[PDB]
Amino acid sequence: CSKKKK
Amino acid sequence: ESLSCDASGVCDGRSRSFTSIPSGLTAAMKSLDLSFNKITYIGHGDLRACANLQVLILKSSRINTIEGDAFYSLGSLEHLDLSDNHLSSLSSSWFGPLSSLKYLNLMGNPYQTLGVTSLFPNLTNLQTLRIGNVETFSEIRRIDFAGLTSLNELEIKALSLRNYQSQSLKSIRDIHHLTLHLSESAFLLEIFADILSSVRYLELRDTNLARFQFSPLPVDEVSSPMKKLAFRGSVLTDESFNELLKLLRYILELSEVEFDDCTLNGLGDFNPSESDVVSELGKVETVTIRRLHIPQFYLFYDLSTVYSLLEKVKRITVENSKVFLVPCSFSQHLKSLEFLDLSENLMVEEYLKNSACKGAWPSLQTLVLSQNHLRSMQKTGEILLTLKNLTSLDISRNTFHPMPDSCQWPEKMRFLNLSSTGIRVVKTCIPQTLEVLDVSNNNLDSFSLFLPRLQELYISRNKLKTLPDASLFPVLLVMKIASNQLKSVPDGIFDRLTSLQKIWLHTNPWDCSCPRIDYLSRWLNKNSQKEQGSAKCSGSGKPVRSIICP
Amino acid sequence: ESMVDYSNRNLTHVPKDLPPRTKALSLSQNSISELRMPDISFLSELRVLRLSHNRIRSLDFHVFLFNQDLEYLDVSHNRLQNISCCPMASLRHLDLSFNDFDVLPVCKEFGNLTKLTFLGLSAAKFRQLDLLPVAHLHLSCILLDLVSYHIKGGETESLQIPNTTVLHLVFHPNSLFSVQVNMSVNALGHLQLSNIKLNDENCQRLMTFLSELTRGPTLLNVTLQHIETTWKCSVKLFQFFWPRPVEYLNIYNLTITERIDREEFTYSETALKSLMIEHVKNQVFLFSKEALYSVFAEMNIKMLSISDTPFIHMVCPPSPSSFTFLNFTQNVFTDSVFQGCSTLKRLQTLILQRNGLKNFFKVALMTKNMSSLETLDVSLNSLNSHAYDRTCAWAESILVLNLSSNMLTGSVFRCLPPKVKVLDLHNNRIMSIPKDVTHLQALQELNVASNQLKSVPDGVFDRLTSLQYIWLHDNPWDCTCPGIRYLSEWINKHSGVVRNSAGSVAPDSAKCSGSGKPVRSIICP
Ligand SMILES: *C[C@@H](COC(=O)CCCCCCCCCCCCCCC)OC(=O)CCCCCCCCCCCCCCC
Ligand SMILES: *[C@@H]1O[C@H](CO)[C@@H](O[C@@H]2O[C@H](CO)[C@@H](O[C@@H]3O[C@H](CO)[C@@H](O)[C@H](O)[C@@H]3O)[C@H](O)[C@H]2NC(C)=O)[C@H](O)[C@H]1NC(C)=O
Ligand SMILES: *[C@@H]1O[C@H](CO)[C@@H](O[C@@H]2O[C@H](CO)[C@@H](O[C@@H]3O[C@H](CO)[C@@H](O)[C@H](O)[C@@H]3O)[C@H](O)[C@H]2NC(C)=O)[C@H](O)[C@H]1NC(C)=O
Ligand SMILES: *[C@@H]1O[C@H](CO)[C@@H](O[C@@H]2O[C@H](CO)[C@@H](O[C@@H]3O[C@H](CO)[C@@H](O)[C@H](O)[C@@H]3O)[C@H](O)[C@H]2NC(C)=O)[C@H](O)[C@H]1NC(C)=O
Ligand SMILES: *[C@@H]1O[C@H](CO)[C@@H](O[C@@H]2O[C@H](CO)[C@@H](O)[C@H](O)[C@H]2NC(C)=O)[C@H](O)[C@H]1NC(C)=O
Ligand SMILES: *[C@@H]1O[C@H](CO)[C@@H](O[C@@H]2O[C@H](CO)[C@@H](O)[C@H](O)[C@H]2NC(C)=O)[C@H](O)[C@H]1NC(C)=O
Ligand SMILES: *[C@H]1O[C@H](CO)[C@@H](O[C@@H]2O[C@H](CO)[C@@H](O)[C@H](O)[C@H]2NC(C)=O)[C@H](O)[C@H]1NC(C)=O
Ligand SMILES: *[C@@H]1O[C@H](CO)[C@@H](O)[C@H](O)[C@H]1NC(C)=O
Ligand SMILES: *[C@@H]1O[C@H](CO)[C@@H](O)[C@H](O)[C@H]1NC(C)=O
Ligand SMILES: *[C@@H]1O[C@H](CO)[C@@H](O)[C@H](O)[C@H]1NC(C)=O
Ligand SMILES: *[C@@H]1O[C@H](CO)[C@@H](O)[C@H](O)[C@H]1NC(C)=O
Ligand SMILES: *[C@@H]1O[C@H](CO)[C@@H](O)[C@H](O)[C@H]1NC(C)=O
Repeated sequence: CSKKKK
Repeated sequence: ESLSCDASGVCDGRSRSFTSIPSGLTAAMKSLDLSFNKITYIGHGDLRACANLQVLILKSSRINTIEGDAFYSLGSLEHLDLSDNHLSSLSSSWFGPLSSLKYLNLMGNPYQTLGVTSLFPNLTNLQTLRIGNVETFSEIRRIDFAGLTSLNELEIKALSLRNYQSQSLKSIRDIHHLTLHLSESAFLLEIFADILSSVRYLELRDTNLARFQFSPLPVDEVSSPMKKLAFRGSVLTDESFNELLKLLRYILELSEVEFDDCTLNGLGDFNPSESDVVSELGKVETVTIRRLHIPQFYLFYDLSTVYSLLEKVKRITVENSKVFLVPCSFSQHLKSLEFLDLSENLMVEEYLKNSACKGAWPSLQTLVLSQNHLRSMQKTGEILLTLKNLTSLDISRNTFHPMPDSCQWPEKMRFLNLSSTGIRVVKTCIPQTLEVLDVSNNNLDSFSLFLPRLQELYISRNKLKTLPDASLFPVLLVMKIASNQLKSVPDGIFDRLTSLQKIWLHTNPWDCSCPRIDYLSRWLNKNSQKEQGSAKCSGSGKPVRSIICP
Repeated sequence: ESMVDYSNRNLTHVPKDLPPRTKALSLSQNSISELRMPDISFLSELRVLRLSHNRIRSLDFHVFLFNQDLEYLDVSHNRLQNISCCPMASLRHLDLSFNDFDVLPVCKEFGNLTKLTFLGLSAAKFRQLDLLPVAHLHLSCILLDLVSYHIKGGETESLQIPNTTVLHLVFHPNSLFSVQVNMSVNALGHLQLSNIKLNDENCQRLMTFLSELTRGPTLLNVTLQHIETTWKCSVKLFQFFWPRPVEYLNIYNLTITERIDREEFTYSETALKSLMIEHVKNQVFLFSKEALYSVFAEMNIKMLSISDTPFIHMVCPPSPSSFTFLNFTQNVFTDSVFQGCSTLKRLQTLILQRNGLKNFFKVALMTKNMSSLETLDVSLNSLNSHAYDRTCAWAESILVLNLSSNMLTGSVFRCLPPKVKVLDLHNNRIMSIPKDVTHLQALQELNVASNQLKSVPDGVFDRLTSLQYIWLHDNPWDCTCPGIRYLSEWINKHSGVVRNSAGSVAPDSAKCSGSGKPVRSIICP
């Protein structure tokens, strides 16, 4: 899965 | 050209190509079925004879015009099915005399509305209404459901709903299960408000929820009966989650959400209002997702925007949705999670090792990883040691490599399902702690395994020539050991099975030779109670509970 | 080959009892410590002596005085430190790798070993000229291990590598790769490195060490084994290779390491014909899958294989690629792989064996714009033709289609590539056969073996005029005369056409559900 954009 | 019938009174005039209601009908007929014909016209006298009819099934014939009083003499009729005909419009007269009617299915007819006079006001016995259609049912007025106070099943198929008058569904006091088909969200908010105090189970079907916007409802603080919410064939976007979750504020008692064959055009980028995340999904204990199609499934996000929302939920199902990892942090946040069903996905020990991290799924008692892509029972059981409260595991339908002598598993694992798992040997991998073992539909030649506590032992559809020793399981309760290769079991085998209370032996090439089939023959009789499935004699077909020998 | 295997026999001396004319002796994995002449004098015919994994400290090559025929000697994995300077001229394979040599034991006399083809060495120090005595032999393998090697006073060590077909280098297996030896090579066919552990801090150390073994005369293959590395460093490793003279690049047992982020890369004109990755362990769980998959998808080589990994997908190339060969065996791919991908029009052979492909009809829509596809192996997946939407859109060009070992039912014949020539459907679940088996008339091979077929509609194999191979075995055929005639008259009129579970002609292969009687035996009047 991927974390957001920070 | 023939109508049949039976003793009870259940006449069957199905696909005999009729152009008229079968002449000569009897007051003996209790259930008439004239489906799939060209009964274009039903006349005044067509159904006067069968006045004792409880069930008239006229589904998908060719009916396009029914005289107003066609049904007047049917006063005992409780099931009426006119679905799938060319009823261009409906008459208030058809249903008036049917004070006994419980079930009335009108879907499938090209009517635009339910006409200008209430159809159902004098049907005090109605429990199941199905109206609407795919391409033409366009209005829903406040008259349409007047005189209805309670219903078990209401099913409005209104995909083409061009207009829904305010407060149509509100007069109905109680609805046990409302199934709505809407193609898009334009009226969902308006209708949802009207059913807040009546519906107990809402099933929403085939809806484009892509651009669904929530906003506070006019309605007053009414405590909602709704306990189940289900989305069948919806298209959803990450935005839709953010709004839909806002609906639960009105249905506080809700305890189950379901998503069926739904498309998520999104990636789990959820941003739930903060009010909602404190609520932790209210009283919703169970969340069920089946066949959720996610176009770019591999790009799916952390799903961490809902880690708090779900701390309270107890049963999660996410089946056949291409799940390939439950992120460790997620797992550690599913504190209260007791049941987890990840069948038919992409879990492999490599991901499972993260998804079951040291602090994962603390309350998990049942794990289901059927039909994933696991290949090593040793690696699997050892990863799962992190699950302290795990008491029942299902790793079935996984094409496993051969199990070894030494494995570790959850020390409380009482249930292991290894069915349909491709194996052909059973070693001491399987833990002694096992009260239930299912090792059926495999390639086992011999089960030779000490498992004291073992109550049940489902081990059917195998290549087992010989039956297992009755010492291997002193407290045994059940043994489903059918569809096997058993010729004949040793006389004096259910001696130490002083506990066996039910058994399976059917579909089996036996050997009913009087000089050898002594024991089996008489034990199957003493306790015909303890047994389902009738043993087939090899070549005779004669039951083994038959003839005994001197 | 006249052999005696005495490994793991806990031995200590060389069994004085052995048959005198023995030719290959293995005493591998024992506790022999010295090898005196009288220990092997008698084995006058000895060609092969394997002594790998023992405890010998010194080795006197005169000891072999009476084994005039000895051509293979393997004294690897001992504790050697001293060695006679003159090895027997009979040698073709001499292995002294993994020992405790201070400096490379190659003396000047090693020049007499004209027949020598395999040389195995180990050392802790290197000087440019150490392998000079063997620089004029037609070597095939130089195995060299730097397990014993530590960095020294910065005064970089050099080492000229003699012309070899293969150069295999093994490093310490439990530390960051830290070799600073300057290694030259002239003629090299295959460089191979084993035990490579990198973070970002020592990434460049490896690229430098490789730089000079990789400077190119002609082309060479490169093989990396047991590389545990950052993703950042892996994208560097690829980029380092792209400009260089490497035709085939192979990676075995790769471990992606600390993080996976978006890395800079451009693929320009390259000598690379083939990347091949097998067995990939991945320790990062959260990352943008684009960042990882695009690094491969945007590659401008002809052949890419990535097998035995946790990968769930492969991205469609952003621009028309030149991939003509794709082999993604044993991953966790899905039927969404390459959906509507119009950028593999050169792709000829695609292999998706051992994955999670569900929907047989989605797998057809995949090849829609694969204008060059001839071979598609989607075997050993989880396919099934029960799809609600059974719309066909096969690539008109498929000739070989392995569908073997899924859960395909019979509707599978409603939808098959127009001009197929080979159709492997064995190990499936077909009883349900349609009347579409003759609207597809060009097959030559056929395998409906190991299924659930009882009978076959009368008049199929008639129009299969081009048929020549057919696997009918392991099927539960109903042999009641009213309808088992057609198949029986058939197997007989075409006895040579029917193959068995092995590959040879066999009309017996087809059997009956009950007797086990060959279907072609049966005579129905
Ligand atoms: C990155 C990986 C990780 O995915 C996972 O962790 C899989 C575990 C699934 C957890 C289910 C939580 C759902 C809670 C529902 C709340 C109800 C709100 C009611 C609104 C009216 O991702 C994957 O591997 C990708 C494949 C499978 C994961 C996708 C399923 C998750 C979707 C949950 C919500 C769907 C409903 C649509 C809302 C608009
Ligand atoms: C794939 O690559 C990994 C390395 O990235 C290999 O694992 C490594 O294997 C070596 C040799 O087995 C291990 O060395 C051992 O170290 C212990 C002490 O730690 C020592 O007592 C042993 O004698 C041995 O030398 C090494 O620790 C290990 N590396 C890691 C990170 O675990 C593995 O061998 C490769 N797998 C395959 C398929 O061959
Ligand atoms: C597509 O890619 C796969 C994966 O690389 C290729 O299969 C691989 O092929 C090699 C050589 O056949 C296999 O090595 C084998 O290892 C066993 C085990 O000791 C050994 O006994 C054999 O002699 C052989 O060397 C390797 O395991 C295998 N990998 C997998 C996962 O199957 C395949 O060849 C490629 N297909 C095509 C058509 O190019
Ligand atoms: C990807 O594949 C689709 C379908 O294979 C391509 O669209 C199709 O293109 C053909 C021309 O090759 C179109 O044919 C049209 O009608 C007749 C055939 O009946 C043809 O002779 C005419 O030249 C005319 O173009 C056809 O409409 C179309 N098939 C569809 C839409 O199902 C598409 O262009 C491909 N995309 C590429 C090449 O990347
Ligand atoms: C153990 O697992 C197997 C396979 O998942 C179960 O058997 C299936 O049960 C379902 C109903 O849940 C049936 O529809 C299928 O026919 C079964 N599959 C086959 C062919 O075996 C089994 O029920 C499980 N056992 C227990 C105790 O839950
Ligand atoms: C480098 O790699 C190629 C490809 O493996 C090797 O070539 C093999 O043998 C023939 C003739 O050389 C090739 O056409 C095949 O493609 C290869 N066989 C396979 C796939 O195993 C070659 O051995 C190596 N040597 C070079 C080119 O320097
Ligand atoms: C397509 O794929 C299958 C593998 O999934 C190949 O089947 C193998 O056949 C060979 C003999 O020809 C055996 O050595 C392997 O063991 C088989 N694999 C198994 C167990 O299914 C098959 O060769 C391919 N089809 C064709 C005809 O090319
Ligand atoms: C029943 O329906 C008719 C009109 O369709 C109406 O005249 C009558 O008053 C209704 N009775 C009830 C239950 O109020
Ligand atoms: C098991 O579950 C209970 C309830 O959540 C929890 O309190 C406990 O810490 C868990 N561990 C065990 C094995 O008792
Ligand atoms: C070198 O090789 C020849 C045979 O090729 C041999 O006769 C001679 O004794 C060898 N010299 C030594 C000392 O090994
Ligand atoms: C090997 O390399 C050297 C150059 O460094 C050269 O003199 C010699 O002729 C080469 N010959 C081979 C292939 O052995
Ligand atoms: C390494 O060695 C070669 C000489 O054999 C030389 O040409 C090259 O410049 C050297 N440079 C380094 C330190 O990489």
